[PDB]
Amino acid sequence: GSHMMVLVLDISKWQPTVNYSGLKEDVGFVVIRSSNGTQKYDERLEQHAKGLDKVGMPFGLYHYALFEGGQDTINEANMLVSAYKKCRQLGAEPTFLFLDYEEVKLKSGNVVNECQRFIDHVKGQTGVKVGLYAGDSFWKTHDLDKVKHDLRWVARYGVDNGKPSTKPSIPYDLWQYTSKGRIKAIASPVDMNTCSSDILNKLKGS
Repeated sequence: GSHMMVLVLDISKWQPTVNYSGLKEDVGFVVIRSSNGTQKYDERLEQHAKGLDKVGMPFGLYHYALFEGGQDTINEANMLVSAYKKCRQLGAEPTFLFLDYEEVKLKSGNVVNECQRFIDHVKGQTGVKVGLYAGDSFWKTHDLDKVKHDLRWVARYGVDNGKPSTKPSIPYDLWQYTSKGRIKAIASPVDMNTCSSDILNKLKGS
C-alpha cells in the first residue's frame, strides 16, 4: 500500500500530446482508445502505444462501441483485435482489453447479448482478458451485470473536479472518478481512475 492513491489513466486522441515518461512516477497503468466502431482507429493509437512501450508503462486498449448487431458486432470486435495486432506489430504488448459500451446503435436486439458476443469474440481471438466499461447509471439500466467478462470498469464522476468524488452505486474493479484530471504530463483534461493493488496487478496481466 501507499499514502498515494493508485492512479490509472485512460487516454485517446483527445490527449494528442503526452509526456509519457512524466507518467511513470504516479501512474500504474494506462488504457488507450483503439477505435470508434468500424469508423476509424483512434488517431493517436500508435503514438500512444509506442510512447507507453518506450518508457515501459503497462497498458491496455479500449474500443468505443457503435455496433448495429449481427455481423457488425463481430466486425467491431475485429477492430479491437486488429488494434491489438497493430500494437504488437510496433513491438508493444497490451495486457488487457475493454469494451466501452455507453450508447446504443443496435438496429434490434439486446445490449447484454451483443456485448457478450463482442467480448467472447475478442477473448477467443486473442486469449487476452477483456473487461467492460460504462457509467454507473447506464450499466444498471442496461443490465450490464449480466455480461460475463474479466473486469468491471465503472464511471461515476460526482462534481467531476479532478479528484475522487461520488463512488459508483454498484461494485467496481476500476473506478473512473473524473473526466477533468490534471497531471503535469498532459495539458488536456484527462480521465482518472483508481482501483485496489490486486486489480492493478490484474490489469498488468497477473
